Amino acid sequence: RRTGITTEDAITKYSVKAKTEQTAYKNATKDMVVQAQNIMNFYSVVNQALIPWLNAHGVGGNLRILYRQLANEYVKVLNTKQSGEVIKRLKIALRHKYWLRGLDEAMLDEFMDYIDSLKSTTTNYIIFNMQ
Amino acid sequence: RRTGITTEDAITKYSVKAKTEQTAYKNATKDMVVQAQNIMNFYSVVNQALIPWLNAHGVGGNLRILYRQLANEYVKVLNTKQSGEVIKRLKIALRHKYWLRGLDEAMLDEFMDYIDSLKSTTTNYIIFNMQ
Amino acid sequence: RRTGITTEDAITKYSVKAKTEQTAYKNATKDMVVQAQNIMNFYSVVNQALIPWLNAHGVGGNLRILYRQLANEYVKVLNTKQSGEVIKRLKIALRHKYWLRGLDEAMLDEFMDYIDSLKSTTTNYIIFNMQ
Amino acid sequence: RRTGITTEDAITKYSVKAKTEQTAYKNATKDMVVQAQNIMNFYSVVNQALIPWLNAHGVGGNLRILYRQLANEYVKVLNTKQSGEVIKRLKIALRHKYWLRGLDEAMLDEFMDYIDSLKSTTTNYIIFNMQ
Amino acid sequence: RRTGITTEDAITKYSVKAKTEQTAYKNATKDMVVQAQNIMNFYSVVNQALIPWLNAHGVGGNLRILYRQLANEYVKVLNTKQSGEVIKRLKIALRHKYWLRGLDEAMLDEFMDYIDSLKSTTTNYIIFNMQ
Amino acid sequence: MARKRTSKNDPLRMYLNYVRKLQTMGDAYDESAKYRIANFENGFKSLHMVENEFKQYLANVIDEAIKSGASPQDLPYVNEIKLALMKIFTSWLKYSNEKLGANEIAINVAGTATMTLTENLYGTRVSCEEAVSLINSIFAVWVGVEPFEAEEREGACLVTPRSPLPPVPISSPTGFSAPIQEVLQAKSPEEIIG
Amino acid sequence: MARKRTSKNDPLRMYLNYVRKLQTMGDAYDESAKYRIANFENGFKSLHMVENEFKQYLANVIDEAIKSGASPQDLPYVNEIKLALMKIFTSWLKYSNEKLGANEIAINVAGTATMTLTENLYGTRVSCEEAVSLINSIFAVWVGVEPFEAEEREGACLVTPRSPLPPVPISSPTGFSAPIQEVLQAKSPEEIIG
Amino acid sequence: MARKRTSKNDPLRMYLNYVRKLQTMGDAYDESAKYRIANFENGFKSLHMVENEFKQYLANVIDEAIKSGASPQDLPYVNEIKLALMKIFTSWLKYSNEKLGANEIAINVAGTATMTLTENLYGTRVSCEEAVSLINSIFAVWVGVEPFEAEEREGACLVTPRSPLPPVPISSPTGFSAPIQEVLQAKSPEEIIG
Amino acid sequence: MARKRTSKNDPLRMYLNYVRKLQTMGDAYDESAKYRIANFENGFKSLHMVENEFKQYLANVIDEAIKSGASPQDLPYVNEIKLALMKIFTSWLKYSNEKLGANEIAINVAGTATMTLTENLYGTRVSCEEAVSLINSIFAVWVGVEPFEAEEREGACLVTPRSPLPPVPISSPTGFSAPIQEVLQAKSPEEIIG
Repeated sequence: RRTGITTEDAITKYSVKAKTEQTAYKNATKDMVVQAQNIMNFYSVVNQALIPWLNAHGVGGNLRILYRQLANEYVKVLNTKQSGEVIKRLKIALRHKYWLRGLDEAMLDEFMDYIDSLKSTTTNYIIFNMQ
Repeated sequence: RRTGITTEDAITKYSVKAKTEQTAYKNATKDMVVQAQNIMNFYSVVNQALIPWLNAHGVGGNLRILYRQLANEYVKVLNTKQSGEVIKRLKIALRHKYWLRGLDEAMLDEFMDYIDSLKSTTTNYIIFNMQ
Repeated sequence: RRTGITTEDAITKYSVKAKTEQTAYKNATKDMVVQAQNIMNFYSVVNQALIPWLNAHGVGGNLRILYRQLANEYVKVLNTKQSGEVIKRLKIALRHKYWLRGLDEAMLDEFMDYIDSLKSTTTNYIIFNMQ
Repeated sequence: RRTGITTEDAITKYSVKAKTEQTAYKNATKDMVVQAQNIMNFYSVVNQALIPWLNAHGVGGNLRILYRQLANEYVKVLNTKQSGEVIKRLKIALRHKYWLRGLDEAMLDEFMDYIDSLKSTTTNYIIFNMQ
Repeated sequence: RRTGITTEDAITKYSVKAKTEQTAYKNATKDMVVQAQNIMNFYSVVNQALIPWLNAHGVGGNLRILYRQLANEYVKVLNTKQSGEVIKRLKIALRHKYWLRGLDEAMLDEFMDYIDSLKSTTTNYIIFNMQ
Repeated sequence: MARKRTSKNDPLRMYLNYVRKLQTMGDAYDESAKYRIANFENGFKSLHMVENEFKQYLANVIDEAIKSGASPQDLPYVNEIKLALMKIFTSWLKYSNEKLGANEIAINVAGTATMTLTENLYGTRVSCEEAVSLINSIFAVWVGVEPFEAEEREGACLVTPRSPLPPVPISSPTGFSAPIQEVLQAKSPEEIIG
Repeated sequence: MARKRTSKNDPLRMYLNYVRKLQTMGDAYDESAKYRIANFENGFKSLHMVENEFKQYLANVIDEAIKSGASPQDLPYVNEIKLALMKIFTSWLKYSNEKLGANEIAINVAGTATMTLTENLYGTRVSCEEAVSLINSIFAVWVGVEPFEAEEREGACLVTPRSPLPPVPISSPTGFSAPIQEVLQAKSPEEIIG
Repeated sequence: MARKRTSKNDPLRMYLNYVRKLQTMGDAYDESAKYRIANFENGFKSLHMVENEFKQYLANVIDEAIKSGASPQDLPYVNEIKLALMKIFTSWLKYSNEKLGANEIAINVAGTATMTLTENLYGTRVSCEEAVSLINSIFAVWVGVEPFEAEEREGACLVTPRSPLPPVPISSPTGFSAPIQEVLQAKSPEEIIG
Repeated sequence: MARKRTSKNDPLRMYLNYVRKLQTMGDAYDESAKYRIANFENGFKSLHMVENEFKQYLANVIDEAIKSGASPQDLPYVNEIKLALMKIFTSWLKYSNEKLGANEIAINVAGTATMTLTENLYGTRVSCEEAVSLINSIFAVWVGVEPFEAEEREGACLVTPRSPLPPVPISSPTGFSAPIQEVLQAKSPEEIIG
């Protein structure tokens, strides 16, 4: 396929596919039931490592989300299968980015030293089983 | 058959064959079910050889695709049944082509030395079985 | 077509076209219904940028229109698709013109520094859709 | 359009538009039904702030209207979207104007200190809802 | 047919053909509907190449038309199927002609170097389709 | 139209009142035809006379400049520069067509001169001082004033007035002009009126 | 027409307004016939007179050149070169048919001369200097000016004016010409008018 | 949507509420279609316009760099580096699509610039300083600011802003665009609305 | 389309989502027909025009080389070498069919030239330098650039660009072409549209 496509062609696709995309979402519910426990695995392995750190290092209520933004982006980079040779660069990239959004670096050096216990989350939960 | 054919004849073929080509796609779904696991074999044998190299040699997130362009074109040349006497020429052809799209040759010499562990992928998955 | 045409020919055209021009306006009502919301877009994007400036910089009730004359002429020059290389000349042209109509330049320097947040307004609201 | 127009042209417009202006008022009744509750909002938010002041500061029966003239003109200036930088001038303008019509300034200083609790009234009561 | 024909014969033709030429225009409306989108193609391919040049090189509002006169005559010479061996002569012809109408040559050398990205516009939009 | 009571800045009310009155505009136009036609009948003559007078007096001034020995490549004034000068003179027609005073006409025409001579004389061989000298020559031919002083003080050209400007020497009449066939075929004067 | 408010450069609005007004063009043409015919009646005579005058004066100039002893193979001027010279003279008819000044006519006809003598005299035995001498001779016959100086300075031929050019000595009348049968069969002058 | 009362960090409640509401999501999607389609109709145009404007202005800046005598091997910008620069400009579209202030847009686009120019320019021949000069040139073309100062101070590239950044000069309209066949086949304006 | 959230490299999820959506692909294709046909209608013309223009201009260049006295055994260009040159020109059609800049087109066509002239000119009598001279001659005929410099520096042939390359002089229109029987049998223009 190309790239360069007009504004009308994409709108024409999205408008005419409405019936098929909703009758495909109706089957994607059946598929989502068994695959949805990656949510449970994700928040288990993130809260089990961040609730003691945030809770005992002294950060407040509503800044915990900004720290979750940092940790969640790091876990996304992890479970797209990317090991330490890219992590040693994306750690200082994320450090500068969330310093730029108003955090304090006396928290950030300790937090970037802390996030090496977060790992990959998502697995597969549908086996083939031809029998 | 010839080659030289007018613009109207090809459009006349494609416009009048719509009913038969869609009722042939409806049977090609049944054929695609068993043949579609060449996708699984392909990405298995490509990721198993490229995820450690890309992941430990230090390349980023969004350049991994350009490296996949190189490796995927090499695997296509392989599984059209073409062994080393053409590969010893297409390696330097692909080296110049993806150098021309902005890569670095200090990556390319090591990567062209690396891609000899990629091999053919596609097999057949429908047996005849007259009984 | 030429230019040089007599006084009688233009009056003869305008007098004899009365039936056709009114039965064309009767269809232009149907066309105006969907196209008339460029009025809404225009006054939205003009009031949202001028009501705080006029309202908090101290200008009165009935001079707000003269400031609207300036801002509206600038938005017309914008949405006839004319970017900054003409704007850097028409700003000082409009500054001298509305200084000449009795404004104060201590308002005008700040207002000409202010009007770079006004942009183009008019879009199209009728798609073809051959189906 | 111009400005300078003769006396006969305006009278000719108003005399010949009688049928269309009355058959437009017949539809403006339908439009007035839902929009007429700005009257209710206006007198609610004005009486709720003026009945205790007028009622407990000692002013009579028939002067309450002159105080309503002052408060109603201030609420008009408000709900034409004009904030404090013009209000700090129109307050002393209205103070001199209604002092000139025979009020007492020992009422006016306290009343001008009082009218900052009056705010804008009119909203819109017709939504588009294309479905 | 000849050439040399009297003044009365041409006027006699144009006066007596009025009924047939208007009942042929009534069918030419049906023909114009599908063919009229060459207007859309023409102004698309001309504005997409001239709005950035005129807009960023600094030319005013009302001289843009004189530049359109130059570009539109060049596009006419193009889409009458005439390639570069005539274009290398008509470029300097048009340069002298629109220099003679008061332009500046410091604009014209850059503009004549610019107009090689304009190409042919008109296509056909009625297919025969004997079925 | 307007509601004439308050501003009430709200765009959705604007579009909704427009949609409400589209079912009456289509008949008010048909009713308005009967005076529309006569007002255009006696209003277009002022435009056509002032445009012919501009053509004629520009031709006279340019030919008197050529008789002084200049070349016809020195002073183009072909299609769009004439359109610029017609813009300033047609705005003079507008502000004279209202019953405005002399200097109010002068400064509104000076503002239109500023906008027009800013826009369409960048990149076309004609400096602003020569154009303003030409405009002053044309007003010296018409009413004999020469009102405008100019400057190229910034990147644009700026026109400011020195003296008040008289209105256009053309009166727009309130006639009711009847055809000659209606005059000849009638039997009485009151049949022409009534 | 045009909308006369703003440009609003958008091609889809152009095609959609055209499709909207195709249901009114087909009746406006039928209405326009009644003045279309009379305006062509008194407008085609100027073209036919200027084309006959070109034929006649070109024949006179060519015959006076042949009487000087030249050969009829030296100066072809048969079908398309005459069509080139008729292009420049018909554009002179157009810019004289407007009420333009003298030098504006001169430089517009010089531009049309540049385009025409650029296009159709490459590869056909006739240099540009001889063609421009012929054009100057024809204008010496008509109005006696000889305005154009030329050059073959680049690969094309370039024409520039030296002096202003008068308009065409032909007036396009606003008549209403009636047949002789309508004159003879009528009973009164007002029956011819009315 | 969320429960909006307390956090109550517990993953099993999360998965169980998801499993509970999967028997209603499948109908809420079918209901949501009717405004989903129109909001995409007038929301996709902003993306397609900002991507075409990036293509055009990148082509202009690269061609003006080539006219200075550089080689087309010096500056590749072929497929993925253009994708990086489209990432930063599309995040600028997002933070302008909210009603955010100027510097908040500036620092969010600077953060996206930090992440993007960290990831995909290691190992591909293009230093970060040249890329940031290119981004500053494109913002000089669009709004004329040049806001970003950069450094390669550590193993990654870091972008920090110097000046506030204006939002995108594109307005996302709240239209309800109707086909031309619905306009022509209708009998009244209220049939188009109603 | 893709999931557009994360990569999540896992082949079994790929095959399982494919098997899940095979019960909807078979109806989405039937729905897609109605715009599929018209987009091919106005997209195939660009391919057929660029292939005919390649045939014609290759024939002209080869015949001008034969008129210089060469033998028709010296330059075969029969079936597969023409197919190679059509590969490079059709990739030029693709990268011009997107709205790419000039040098990006130049280096993508240079990469396709590298792959194609690497593959199918080993063992067939035609050196790479003659083929690249032929490609430069064809681009000199089309747009007059001659962009590619080549080398046989290693066992393969390598093509690199020297100058930016313009896109193809063919516009792909967004028409809706109707048959002539639908034009003649209709009663109104809106019956052709609607």
